Amino acid sequence: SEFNSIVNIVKTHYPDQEYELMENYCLLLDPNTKAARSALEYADANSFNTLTDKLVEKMSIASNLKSKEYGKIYEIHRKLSRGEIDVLEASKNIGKYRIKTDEMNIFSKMIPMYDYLSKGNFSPMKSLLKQIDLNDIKENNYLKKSFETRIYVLLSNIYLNENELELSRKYAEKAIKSTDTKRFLVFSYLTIGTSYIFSDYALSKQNYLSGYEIAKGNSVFEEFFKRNLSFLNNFWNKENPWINYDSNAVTDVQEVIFELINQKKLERALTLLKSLERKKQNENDLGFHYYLEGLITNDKEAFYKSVEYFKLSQDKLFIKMPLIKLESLGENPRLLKIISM
Amino acid sequence: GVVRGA
Repeated sequence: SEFNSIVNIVKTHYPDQEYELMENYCLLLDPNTKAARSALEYADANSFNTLTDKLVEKMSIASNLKSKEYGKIYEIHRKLSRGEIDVLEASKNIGKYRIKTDEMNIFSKMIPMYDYLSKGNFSPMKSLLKQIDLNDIKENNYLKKSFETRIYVLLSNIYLNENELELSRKYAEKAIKSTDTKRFLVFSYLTIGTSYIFSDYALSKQNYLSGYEIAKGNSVFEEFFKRNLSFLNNFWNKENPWINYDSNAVTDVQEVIFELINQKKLERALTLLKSLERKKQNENDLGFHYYLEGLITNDKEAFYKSVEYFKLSQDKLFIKMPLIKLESLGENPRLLKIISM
Repeated sequence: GVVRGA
C-alpha cells in the first residue's frame, strides 16, 4: 500500500490532473519493486498505452523474477491489443512461457478473452472463464482488486452474449461499485446500455449517456458510446445525432446505411451496402450486414443469412433481430425458437 | 454494428 496510497492521494486531492502526476511517479519507480509491478496494472487497466508500453520496456529487462514475468506477459497482451499478433500466437506464447506467479496465471487466461470480445468470436470465452480462481491471488491486494473488476466486466459481456441480461447487469453493477477506474466504469455502462437495447429504449439511453459523460475527454472511449447510441437510435427509428459520416470503419458505415433505411432511401442504402459486402469484417459484422440487407429487399435469404452469421458468432442477443423479422414473414415459431436458444 | 468493450 505504497502505490495504493500514492494513487488514492492523487485521485482525491488533485483529481483533474491525475494522469500528469501518475506518469512521473510511475516512470521514476524501480522496476524490481512491488510498486512498479503494481503500477503496470494501473497503467493498463486505465488503457494509458504509451505509459504501459514504457513500463513494459523497463520491467522486461529487470533483476527481480516477478517483475521479469509481468514484463513478459503484458508484452504479449499489448502485442495482442495493438494487433501485431493474432490470438493463436498469443495462446502459444503463454503455453511456451512457464508461469510461476499466481497473478500471471490468472492474467494469462484473460489475455485472449479481450481479443475474442473485439473480434466477435464469442464461443471460446465461457469455457476459458470457468477455470480461473481469484483466491489463487492473495499477494498484491491492488492487483487482486483491479482483476476483480476485470473479471466482473468480462463476465458482464459473456452473459450479455449468452442473452442472460439480468446477469449481465448484475455483473456490470458489481464492477461499478468495486472500482473508480474510468475504463471499467466506461465498459460497465456500455454493457448495461447494450443489455437494454430491446428491453427498454429509455434505460439503454440512460446507461449509454451516463457512460458517455464519463468517457468525454477520451477519443477512443467516446467512439464506443457514439456508435452504440447511433445503433440504438437507428434501431428504434429516432432522431440520430450520433452518426459519424466521415468514417470508413464498417461499423460506422453500417450506422449510415441503417439511417437511410429509416429515411426510406433504399436505392442509395443498397449501393453502399454492396460496397461493404466484400470488405474485411468479422462474422458478427456480417450478422449485421445481412440483417441490413434483409430490411432493404425483404428477402428471406438475407434474414436467413444474417442468422447464420450470428449463429457462427454465437451472439444470442443480436440473433433475435433477424429472428423477429422471419417470424413476421410467417416462419414456423417453434423452429425459430430452437435457433434463439 | 454494435461494439462491446471489456
